[PDB]
Amino acid sequence: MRVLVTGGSGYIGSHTCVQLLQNGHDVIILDNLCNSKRSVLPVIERLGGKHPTFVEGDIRNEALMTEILHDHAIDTVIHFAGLKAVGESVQKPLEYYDNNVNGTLRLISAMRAANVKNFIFSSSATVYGDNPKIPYVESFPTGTPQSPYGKSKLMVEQILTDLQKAQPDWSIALLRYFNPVGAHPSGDMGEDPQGIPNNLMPYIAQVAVGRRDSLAIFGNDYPTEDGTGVRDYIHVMDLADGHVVAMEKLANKPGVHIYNLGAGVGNSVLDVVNAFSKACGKPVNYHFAPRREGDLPAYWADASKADRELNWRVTRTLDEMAQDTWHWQSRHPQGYPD
Amino acid sequence: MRVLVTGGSGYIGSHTCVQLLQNGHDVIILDNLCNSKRSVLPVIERLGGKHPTFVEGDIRNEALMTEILHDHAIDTVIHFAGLKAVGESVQKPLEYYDNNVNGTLRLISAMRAANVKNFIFSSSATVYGDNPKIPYVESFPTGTPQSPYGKSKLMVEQILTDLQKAQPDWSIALLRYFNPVGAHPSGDMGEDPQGIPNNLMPYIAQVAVGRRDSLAIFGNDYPTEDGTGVRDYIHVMDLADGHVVAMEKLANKPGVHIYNLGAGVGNSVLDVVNAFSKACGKPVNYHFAPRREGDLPAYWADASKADRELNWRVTRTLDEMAQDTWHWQSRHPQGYPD
Ligand SMILES: NC(=O)c1ccc[n+]([C@@H]2O[C@H](COP(=O)([O-])OP(=O)(O)OC[C@H]3O[C@@H](n4cnc5c(N)ncnc54)[C@H](O)[C@@H]3O)[C@@H](O)[C@H]2O)c1
Ligand SMILES: NC(=O)c1ccc[n+]([C@@H]2O[C@H](COP(=O)([O-])OP(=O)(O)OC[C@H]3O[C@@H](n4cnc5c(N)ncnc54)[C@H](O)[C@@H]3O)[C@@H](O)[C@H]2O)c1
Ligand SMILES: O=c1ccn([C@@H]2O[C@H](COP(=O)(O)OP(=O)(O)O[C@H]3O[C@H](CO)[C@@H](O)[C@H](O)[C@H]3O)[C@@H](O)[C@H]2O)c(=O)[nH]1
Ligand SMILES: O=c1ccn([C@@H]2O[C@H](COP(=O)(O)OP(=O)(O)O[C@H]3O[C@H](CO)[C@@H](O)[C@H](O)[C@H]3O)[C@@H](O)[C@H]2O)c(=O)[nH]1
Ligand code: NA
Ligand code: NA
Ligand code: NA
Ligand code: NA
Repeated sequence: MRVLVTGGSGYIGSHTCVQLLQNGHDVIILDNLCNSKRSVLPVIERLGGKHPTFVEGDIRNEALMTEILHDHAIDTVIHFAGLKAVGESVQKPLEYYDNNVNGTLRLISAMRAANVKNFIFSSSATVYGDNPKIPYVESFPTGTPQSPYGKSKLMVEQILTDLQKAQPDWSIALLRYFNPVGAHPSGDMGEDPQGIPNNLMPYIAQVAVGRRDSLAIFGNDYPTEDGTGVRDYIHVMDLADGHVVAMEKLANKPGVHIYNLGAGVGNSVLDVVNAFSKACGKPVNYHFAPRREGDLPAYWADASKADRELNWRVTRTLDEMAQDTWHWQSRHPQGYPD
Repeated sequence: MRVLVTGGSGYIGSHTCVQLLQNGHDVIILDNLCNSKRSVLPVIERLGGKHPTFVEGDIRNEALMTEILHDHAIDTVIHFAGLKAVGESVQKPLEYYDNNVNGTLRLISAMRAANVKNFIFSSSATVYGDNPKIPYVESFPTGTPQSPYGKSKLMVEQILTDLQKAQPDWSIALLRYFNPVGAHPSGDMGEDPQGIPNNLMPYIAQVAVGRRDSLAIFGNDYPTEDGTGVRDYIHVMDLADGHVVAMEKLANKPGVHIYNLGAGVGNSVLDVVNAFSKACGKPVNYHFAPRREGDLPAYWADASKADRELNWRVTRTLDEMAQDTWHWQSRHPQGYPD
């Protein structure tokens, strides 16, 4: 199929593009480069074994989106583009609602214009809000996210749902991601955050590579087995694969197809640290700090639906997530070149 | 004060502009004329007794908004502009989210740019969602509106709230309107819907003026005293006054000030019909029809907070709402001239 991958040069998109090309699809990447570098492009093609077309531009540019869509005869759109720094979203809400809410709106408006009706959206478990019932299941009603980032994702799912209702021939997948980690097994592609990483895995990796002193473990008094926060970590390669399958199986299948994408099991902060210490061959330095504002104690996905419906399930393990991350971090300490 | 009134030439905005000018404020109206006519301008000035500046343009045009804001040294913004046809919103969701959500976002983004930090938003009781507890009170958590229109209003309240949190010097009023009806006592200004009116009052008025056959009463089996739907009708002049007071008292008062604007009492469909039959001097023709999709049986506002805090309460009665509407309808059967 002909697919437009917005945010295609970012973390999850890059890996998804590789898997897409491996499957022989024709890939067009659209990215504004606010959080990625052109240097990843050659890696995508090399690892993907096929050339992906790249377009530098913004999802907020409806006219350009429409043109791309038509120019490349796109059949389906995978939308990863947007802003995702939780804390920053609290400090700069407008930028979040603009890039995520208006950004998606401009893109689907362009799709309508170009007669494109297959869409895949990067959603998040954050949409469940403060749900005491865990694991989270697609049948649960959504809750109220506590950050502008979380809210923006829920708002987009609602807009997409209403759109599908009004244009019933559309096929829209709402893919609720849990906690993406890991890197391509080659060690030549991975997450390349700029500045202080907000997520656990990259933070740990930077401590291990010798850039940072100690990992601050936010809270050790949660009601969990070890007192640290529990999450559902999912290898970016499994996530990528899920996207290819969802795209292939849902294209032209009318409806709003919601699926949680996670491993279906929880791991604590210590579990992650331990796996990384093991991967890197040295104990990762860490200390206990106060709870981070807005953090829930524990949650993970119920991924039965995706298994059942798409025959998709994770295959990489926690150790692999850690190992692949270290291999990338270690082979490319400065990330992608400028 | 210097105030920009978006949607200023529409129903509620026109009446609010008249009251604002009467109070000696400097008014700049911004409207795209998608649902109003330039012909109202002269009426505003005449009844307001002062000239309001008019700018034809769209809230979605951030660059233009910023310019206006600066050019006119605006101190506060009253935002009435947007789309409000409930049923149409279901059929055309994107236009609703674009005009309302992105539309407001562009406007407050322009405000940030121009250093304007006092805002008044036209919200709605729809934000309470399906709340069994009536009357509705500002302290109730919001629910989930069932139309793209309702959702768009709730989304904007959330974006505004987050913005205020990030820029704490802002004063933002979330004015939750109930069911606006009535017309300026002069009979020379009022609601001028194009095509089939969606609301009860104008529909009744058109039946009475001889344009329509019979009023279809949507449902007669609700759990209400007479079986018909119950709402909180509020005279547009009282609404207008509430806006002037809110603007005057809340300007430069940091916070998100939420107030329900209603009469605090409920009236059934039959109650309204009866009042109009009385006003127009002939029995209004009507029949019973099935319930209209998405309609709640009964709700009204708890307006104690606005009374307490702003010393504001309604003063016009149901009969006046009916009479003023008939006077306008009757004096200007073709509405505002082309
Ligand atoms: N990584 C996670 O932990 C996490 C979990 C839940 C959801 N998500 C979502 O998945 C998507 C991918 O996340 P990621 O980790 O790959 O992040 P990322 O930052 O690596 O990828 C986002 C890409 O979007 C591009 N972009 C941003 N705004 C744009 C705009 N307006 N126009 C065009 N391009 C734009 C960026 O330059 C970047 O390459 C995002 O929507 C994110 O919110 C990720
Ligand atoms: N009338 C009601 O029953 C009701 C109840 C709840 C909330 N509201 C809200 O109050 C506000 C005023 O409603 P109203 O009855 O006066 O409606 P209205 O249609 O008479 O007024 C809206 C005005 O906005 C202008 N407009 C629309 N989109 C615009 C855009 N993108 N840029 C610039 N101008 C634009 C229209 O041309 C119109 O003059 C709206 O936000 C509406 O949703 C009204
Ligand atoms: O330096 C750090 C970073 C994280 N943590 C803890 O590690 C866990 C994971 O934190 P983090 O990696 O920041 O991810 P989450 O806060 O769970 O959020 C991720 O996963 C969500 C869905 O589960 C998405 O909404 C977000 O976009 C994505 O950042 C939590 O218990 C954190 O308290 C630490 O203790 N120290
Ligand atoms: O032809 C008609 C029109 C209305 N009704 C009934 O009259 C009542 C009022 O209906 P309507 O005038 O359409 O207003 P609402 O549906 O209550 O909605 C108005 O008030 C809401 C807040 O209370 C706002 O969200 C909306 O923008 C605004 O249109 C309801 O019981 C309707 O079923 C009829 O029976 N026949
Ligand atoms: Na802040
Ligand atoms: Na670098
Ligand atoms: Na429809
Ligand atoms: Na007319």
